Amino acid sequence: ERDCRVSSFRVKENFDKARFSGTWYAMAKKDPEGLFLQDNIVAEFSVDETGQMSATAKGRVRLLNNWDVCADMVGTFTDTEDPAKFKMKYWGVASFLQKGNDDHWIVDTDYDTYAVQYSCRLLNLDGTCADSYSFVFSRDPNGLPPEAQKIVRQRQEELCLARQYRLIVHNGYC
Ligand SMILES: CCCCCCCCCCCCCCCC(=O)O
Ligand SMILES: [Cl-]
Ligand SMILES: [Cl-]
Repeated sequence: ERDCRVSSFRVKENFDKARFSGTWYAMAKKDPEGLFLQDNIVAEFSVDETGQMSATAKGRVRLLNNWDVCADMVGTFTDTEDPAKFKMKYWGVASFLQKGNDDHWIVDTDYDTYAVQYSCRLLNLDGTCADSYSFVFSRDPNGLPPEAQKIVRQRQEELCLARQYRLIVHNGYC
């Protein structure tokens, strides 16, 4: 019944980059293929006088054969016609860390409590996403209040991802 075409997904109306700046703690993640960020994921968003949004991120990533490593990542956001949809160029402060360019959608936020992010890296031929990821962010590292949690669950369902998240632990690894 529900529409899982990426083109149907609502995003944050009149998204305000300035209000979004600051520290966001990842509480949950839906992983893409070949997942990168594992846990202890903390993002820091900024916007400059030109209105350009950028971010940094720390988090544990586990390179294969079980090598752990606290990644330090950088992202810069190119605006689109939709104020809540961006193109995010990202790289690590170390050369060997994953780089690339992903869609970055702010699906919903209230700026001071929760945020829901979404990226479709590759569409299916029917307009659904073949390879997606999504972060749920909290301003408080101890988690969302119940009212925000319930709003987020609804947004998760609207993205057709509600069954596919895992919790992100924070234990001072970094
Ligand atoms: C989407 C991260 C929130 C914004 C922080 C941008 C800092 C660069 C982010 C690198 C994350 C790109 C990899 C996400 C997919 C994954 O972790 O498996
Ligand atoms: Cl609930
Ligand atoms: Cl579920």
